[PDB]
Amino acid sequence: KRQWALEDFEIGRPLGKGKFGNVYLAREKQSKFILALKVLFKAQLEKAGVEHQLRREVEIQSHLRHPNILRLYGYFHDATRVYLILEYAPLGTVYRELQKLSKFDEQRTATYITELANALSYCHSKRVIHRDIKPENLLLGSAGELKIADFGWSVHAPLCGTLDYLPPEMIEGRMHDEKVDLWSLGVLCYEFLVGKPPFEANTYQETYKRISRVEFTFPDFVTEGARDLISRLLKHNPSQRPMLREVLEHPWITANSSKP
Amino acid sequence: KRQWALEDFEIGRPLGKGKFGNVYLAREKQSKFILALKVLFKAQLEKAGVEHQLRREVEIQSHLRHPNILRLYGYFHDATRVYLILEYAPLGTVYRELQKLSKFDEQRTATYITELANALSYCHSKRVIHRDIKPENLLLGSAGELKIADFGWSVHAPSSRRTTLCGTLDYLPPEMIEGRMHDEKVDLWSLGVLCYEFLVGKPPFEANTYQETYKRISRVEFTFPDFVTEGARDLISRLLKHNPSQRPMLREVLEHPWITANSS
Amino acid sequence: SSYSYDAPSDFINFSSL
Amino acid sequence: VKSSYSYDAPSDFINFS
Ligand SMILES: Nc1ncnc2c1ncn2[C@@H]1O[C@H](COP(=O)(O)OP(=O)(O)CP(=O)(O)O)[C@@H](O)[C@H]1O
Ligand SMILES: Nc1ncnc2c1ncn2[C@@H]1O[C@H](COP(=O)(O)OP(=O)(O)CP(=O)(O)O)[C@@H](O)[C@H]1O
Repeated sequence: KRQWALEDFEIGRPLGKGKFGNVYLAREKQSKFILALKVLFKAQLEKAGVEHQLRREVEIQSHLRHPNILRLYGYFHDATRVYLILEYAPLGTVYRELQKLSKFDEQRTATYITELANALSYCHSKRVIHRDIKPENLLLGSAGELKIADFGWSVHAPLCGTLDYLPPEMIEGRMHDEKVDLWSLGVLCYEFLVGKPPFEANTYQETYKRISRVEFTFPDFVTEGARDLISRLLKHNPSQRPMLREVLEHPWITANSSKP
Repeated sequence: KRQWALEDFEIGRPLGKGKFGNVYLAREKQSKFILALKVLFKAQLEKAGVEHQLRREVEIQSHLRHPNILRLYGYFHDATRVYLILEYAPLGTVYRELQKLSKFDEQRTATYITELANALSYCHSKRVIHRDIKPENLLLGSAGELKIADFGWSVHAPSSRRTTLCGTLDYLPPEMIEGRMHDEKVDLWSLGVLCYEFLVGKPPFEANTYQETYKRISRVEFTFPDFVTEGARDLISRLLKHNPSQRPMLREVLEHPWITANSS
Repeated sequence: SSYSYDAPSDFINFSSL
Repeated sequence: VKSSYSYDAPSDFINFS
């Protein structure tokens, strides 16, 4: 019954910019709990017309309790700002880490892929498909344990008696909607091990084209077993991609993960 | 007033039954204006996990003003029920009409197709992709004109669709890239299918099983019966192309010869 | 669960514009 | 119509601990 207010928090130093406002460190005045407070500005969300994308990403995330997913504890809003009460991730993003190390070893990658696969299983078990994951959206908690943080492209999953009227492209690709998150994992795995994604190129047009043709190469240091994994995940036809259980069981993962 | 309440409306006969409640005829007391009041049971909605789907449907449709789109004037709700205030369509669905006449002459077909293409051009104009259109979702206003009225699978297109895609491109799969390039063009298939159903009285890809229908659509396996003229064959053939991109634009469907020739 | 839609909830004078 | 910012998402004060 009691409801969030702005003066329930000690607003600390900023943690980042962001498109529609800022993220600040902060403390819940009573309990002293360290969290992160994301402030968006209503007049910028209305101007960009992204309020419903915000609503959806907040509705979806706030109903997700998982060690490897950033907790969003709640929200509230004053006349001009929207505020999101988030779990605080000290050790920055996997993007920073990957720049500072250039690439990752087998042990780090397999471990990160295990945390992504577990978080993704949970998500699906709630009829939620994440879709787009960049390393920029992957934060690190204080044990360096991995935290999925962005949900802008995520959707909640439902079907027919109506196919007579559906095009092939809605027919297919949809009702193989889980397997979109498997692609993402393949790209992250490649990227962690190699330093950059497998379809990077000069032009968006080179890139796009490569994605459809599924044309990539493996540097010589990528082990046979990582290739095996990466290759099943980057399959043109979503049907032929494995399930997240087959990824968690895959021998290369279990061979190198610092922890299950 | 400010807000709608159920007590503003006299309420008449049921206009029919939906999944989650019934549609009634109705009249606003103070102006005696005739409308339809759709009633949705919160219990059944929350038990079926479609609150957000409903929300999307009402938001999208309420912002569309077009003669060939059904007006949603407003909503309100009480403890048990959600109420939608819709324009009343006197002459029934296109589905019931289709199945009394079996099939339509080309005059009606072209007329409806024109009416449909206008409606979707407008939807597209305002960044909305309508998705599943079937005869059942097409109502008829007083002068015989089509009104699109579902939006159950309708989506706002994310805008800045060149910029917002470009930049996360390395990370999304083929499915997702094609999805967002031409989702727009999904509405062209629908025109094609419907046009076909109007002339022939059954959709192009009808089959015993969902699996065959699925293979048929997948391979674009259809054939016209004899009485279908060249101009029609031409138009449908162009609309039912496997690869979204080869489908014409609404602008080209309005201009098409067979259409202009029979559209009243 | 709250049934607030960014959609019109206000009475309309139908005799008007 | 501007947005009401009503989400189907928690807005209740929480005890931490
Ligand atoms: N819960 C959290 N804990 C610690 N740092 C956080 C955080 N959430 C965000 N940050 C930091 O502050 C920055 C703000 O990122 P934010 O999540 O607001 O991105 P955004 O989705 O709003 C725009 P973009 O998608 O281009 O990054 C992040 O880049 C990150 O470095
Ligand atoms: N505005 C209107 N004017 C006249 N008749 C209407 C109407 N809205 C609905 N109807 C009638 O009531 C029937 C059921 O309404 P509606 O189709 O809107 O409910 P519904 O969406 O739950 C069925 P579906 O399962 O296909 O989604 C329709 O088939 C139509 O004949």
